[PDB]
Amino acid sequence: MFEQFESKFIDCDGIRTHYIEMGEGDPLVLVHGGGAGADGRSNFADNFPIFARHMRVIAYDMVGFGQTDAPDPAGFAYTQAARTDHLISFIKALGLSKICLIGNAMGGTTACGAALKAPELIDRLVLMGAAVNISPDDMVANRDDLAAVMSYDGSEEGMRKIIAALTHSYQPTDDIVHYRHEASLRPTTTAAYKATMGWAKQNGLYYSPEQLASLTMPVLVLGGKNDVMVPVRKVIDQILAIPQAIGHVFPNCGHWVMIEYPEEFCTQTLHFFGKL
Amino acid sequence: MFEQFESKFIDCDGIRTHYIEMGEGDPLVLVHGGGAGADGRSNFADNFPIFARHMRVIAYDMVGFGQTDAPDPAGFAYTQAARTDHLISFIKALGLSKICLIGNAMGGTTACGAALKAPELIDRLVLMGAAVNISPDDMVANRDDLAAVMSYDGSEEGMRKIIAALTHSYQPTDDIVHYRHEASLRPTTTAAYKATMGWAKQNGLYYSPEQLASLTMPVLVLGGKNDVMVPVRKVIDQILAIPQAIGHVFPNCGHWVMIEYPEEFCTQTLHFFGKL
Ligand SMILES: O=C(O)C(=O)/C=C/[C@@H](F)C(=O)c1ccccc1F
Ligand SMILES: O=C(O)C(=O)/C=C/[C@@H](F)C(=O)c1ccccc1F
Ligand code: NA
Ligand code: NA
Repeated sequence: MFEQFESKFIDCDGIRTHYIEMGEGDPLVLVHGGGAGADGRSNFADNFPIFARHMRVIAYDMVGFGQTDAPDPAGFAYTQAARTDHLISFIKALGLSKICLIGNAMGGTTACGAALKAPELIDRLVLMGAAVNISPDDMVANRDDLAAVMSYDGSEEGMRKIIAALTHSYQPTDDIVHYRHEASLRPTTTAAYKATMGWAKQNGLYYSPEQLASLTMPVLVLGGKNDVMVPVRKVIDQILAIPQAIGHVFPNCGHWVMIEYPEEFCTQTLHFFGKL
Repeated sequence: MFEQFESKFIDCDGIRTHYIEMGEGDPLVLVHGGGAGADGRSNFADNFPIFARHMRVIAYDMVGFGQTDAPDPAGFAYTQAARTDHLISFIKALGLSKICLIGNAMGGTTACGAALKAPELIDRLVLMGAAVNISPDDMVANRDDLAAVMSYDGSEEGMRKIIAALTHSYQPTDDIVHYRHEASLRPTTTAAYKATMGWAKQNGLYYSPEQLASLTMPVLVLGGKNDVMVPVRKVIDQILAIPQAIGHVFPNCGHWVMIEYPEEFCTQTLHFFGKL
């Protein structure tokens, strides 16, 4: 699946990193979520052609996901810092500067991490249902709704349950479910995933109010009102914690704004990027 | 001032009502705020030409304001119900149906009132810094920041203070200040204004969470993050209280989104109206 895009690979400080790209013009990097079996292609396949009409759009796979290396967790710590450094390494490896950057959930954590740590690489930032203020205590309190993703049972029904959790009223195709299930079944990513999620569960996915206020570039914060992974009040706290942030909230919409309301997602981000 | 627009007048159940209009196509009615000297022309003069390119745009003056009748408060109660009924009467008098409707502050109260009471007239509703959940207690607690408007001293500096309160970083022209000061000085509107504001102060500008959830048509809720009259957390409560509502929050922006970020205000509303 997704063979309409040419898989490319590049070395990021020894992590061999998969990505796709389309279009031309200024760079836009998209960072996928951390649910089981997720990657750039599957997260952003519908948005890619819209974005490609205006920008050079790039989706990569995070360390531990997709077709990027998933180093053995016997010797590799799957921490948020590892993701953030991977993203930074990716951006430099492609020779990119002043990028537009969108991150979904754990991808939002990672996009926000890079914006904080390597601001000189990023002109504009979009956080979409970004896990940037989910503390360990929040992981405990929201445990029931987070279970589908964070303690994924490895099965096919489990993958349908993940997708029904991430969305308000979306029926995925049998093909998307199969694609993600198959991806999730591979031993190396099953292992990297348990490490990723075990860390997240005890350290949360979190920056402090002061860190969030320290962002130096324009920010757009997006959220589905019905999101159960990063609830709307957490997205609202992000809008208020980041002084320069624009906030947009989508009704009748779960975590996956970009799949549930693809056209609306691209219009708002493209508008914010100065392209419409 | 504002003579680029032809003043028109129409009778609304015995209240002679001033309005302007421009463009053609589907109707869009704009409802101004309730600050001293405000009216349709002065509130929406910059937005009018943008909107006119796509719709038939109409701004009227609320009972007690502008060049609409300001019936003697010895015999007229300046209640929110009176405003809401005036708006409904206006919409029917022009022979309009399925309108788009935008209300600012007390105009938001009035737009929301009409949407609740005469939903069959209104297809889409925009609340911009709308006073739709400001209780009497809220009037007391936010009294210091509300003083410029609600206990306006009648002077010219007072009018500059009103405008500096409504905005984050806006210098109005001497002409706009003069226009509003002059308007505010007339005895009949000075009197209607004190009645309007005295009522508001003790009854608030308020619908209940259940009333807000009862809206039957699409809603877009807008707010400036720095608004001091209807603070952003009150606008956020509106987004959450109204299930179908889209929320948009503007950074570096006071109460007057439509004057501070005119192009951005029209793009978001026009997009929501299905015109872009
Ligand atoms: O799997 C996806 O495509 C996706 O976007 C899921 C997001 C998500 F579940 C993830 O990033 C996450 C992990 C732990 C806690 C909260 C999350 F929101
Ligand atoms: O005067 C204006 O142009 C305007 O938009 C002001 C809004 C406003 F002050 C008003 O509607 C109001 C009255 C009482 C309490 C809060 C308000 F927000
Ligand atoms: Na669901
Ligand atoms: Na100000």
